Amino acid sequence: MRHPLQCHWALWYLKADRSKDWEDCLKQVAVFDTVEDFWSLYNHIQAASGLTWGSDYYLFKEGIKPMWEDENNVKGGRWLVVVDKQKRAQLLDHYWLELLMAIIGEQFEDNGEYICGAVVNVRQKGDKVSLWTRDSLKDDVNLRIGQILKAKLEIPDTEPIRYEVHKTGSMVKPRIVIPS
Amino acid sequence: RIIYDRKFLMECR
Ligand SMILES: CN(C)c1nc(=O)c2c([nH]1)N([C@@H]1O[C@H](COP(=O)(O)OP(=O)(O)O)[C@@H](O)[C@H]1O)CN2C
Repeated sequence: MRHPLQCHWALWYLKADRSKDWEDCLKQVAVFDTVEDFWSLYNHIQAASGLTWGSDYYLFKEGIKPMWEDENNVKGGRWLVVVDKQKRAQLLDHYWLELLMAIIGEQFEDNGEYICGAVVNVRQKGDKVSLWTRDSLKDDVNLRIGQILKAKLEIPDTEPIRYEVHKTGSMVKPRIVIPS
Repeated sequence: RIIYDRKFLMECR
């Protein structure tokens, strides 16, 4: 018997391609709903740290497209974790895998309905691991999600994480920062 | 709810 997950999750991959449109580089890799199928995927796909500059992975609840425009994300936001260029060889894959296990294993308590999915952006200037939630104004819920994320990933206080609306005249401040 | 902690997810791998 495979161990069933609370819901179905889809893995997406975007390969950087200066030729074509952003939305056309986005491919859904697989959908899974058991722990065993999660691992069969994870074990055979390339490590985040191995990706070429401009590539991303997304892990989103089935039926949520990993875009700002999707109805599930339109009023939402993200906890953002920047990974120092210098420390990425030791933190990038660890951060990403811990976040995936925390989400599929439903580790966000009574707040799991607010989680849309996770994103890793692999970049030259520095990688980013993010957790997308469906409502940017649910401050209590968002703060709590952030505290658990920080804990799961063992992010120290010297490295703030921030919650921001999905990105006119003014640079938008983050809604929440930890440590505050 | 179905909940798996990291230790458990590991032993399945
Ligand atoms: C509907 N639509 C076009 C559209 N819809 C989208 O939902 C969407 C885009 N476009 N994205 C494109 O990637 C850049 C962000 O990259 P990044 O977040 O990796 O940040 P950097 O590349 O490090 O600046 C965005 O500037 C955008 O061009 C991203 N994205 C989510």
